[PDB]
Amino acid sequence: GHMQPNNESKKKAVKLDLDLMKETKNVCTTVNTKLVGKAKSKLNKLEGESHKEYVAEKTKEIDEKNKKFNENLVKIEKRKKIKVPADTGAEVDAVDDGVAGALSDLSSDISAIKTLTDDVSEKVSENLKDDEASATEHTDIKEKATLLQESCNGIGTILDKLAEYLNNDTTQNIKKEFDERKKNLTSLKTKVENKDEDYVTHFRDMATEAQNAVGEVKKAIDAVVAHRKAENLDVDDTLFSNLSTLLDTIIETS
Repeated sequence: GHMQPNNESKKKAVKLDLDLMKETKNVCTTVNTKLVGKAKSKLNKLEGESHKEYVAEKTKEIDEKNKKFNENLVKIEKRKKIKVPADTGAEVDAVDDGVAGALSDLSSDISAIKTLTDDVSEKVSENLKDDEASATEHTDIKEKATLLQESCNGIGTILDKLAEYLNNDTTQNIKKEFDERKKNLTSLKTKVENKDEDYVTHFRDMATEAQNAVGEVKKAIDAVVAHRKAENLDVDDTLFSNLSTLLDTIIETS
């Protein structure tokens, strides 16, 4: 072994990195498609001629990032097939070292797509009247609530798979908390959809709930990062950094 402490630990570690990346990219692909849709749909709220430059440039960035994100899928789906165990030569798919940079791609494209769509949402607000702009906030609040729900569903699934590797009291507390909080935020997300309820305040509470739950998951991630580092197992802090920060970026709801 050069970077192989033990193959048993390898497959477990790889399973984590695979499930974590998998659920994250599943969320990202969903987020991208939903936000690209939202962005283009809200580009239809602008006057038109007045913002034709804006619509063009932003559509350009969308298409550029779509081709980039769509090739990145084919990139993050890559595995290196290695021989495990080394004796028999059994074919195992390992995520690969380059995937850290691949997450750096993803995180860049996804953070941009969000901020791009956020820009669109702002520009709608300035094209619209105070009343209509407030309805635009209502519109943001709904989609950002949805974005938060989307991310939290994925986050919970990641947490589940993560909690398998380091099934301990700590991950259980986090998972209990996350489950409670998940029921809470799912209820609040439903309240946020009704303008007759104070969707703004419900969003704020829901967001705070999410931050609590997410904070605990983030803490669980760190604990598992530390756990593998503690035994000199395959962990790249930078990989988890891109992951956790993109996690923060998707859950960050403008």
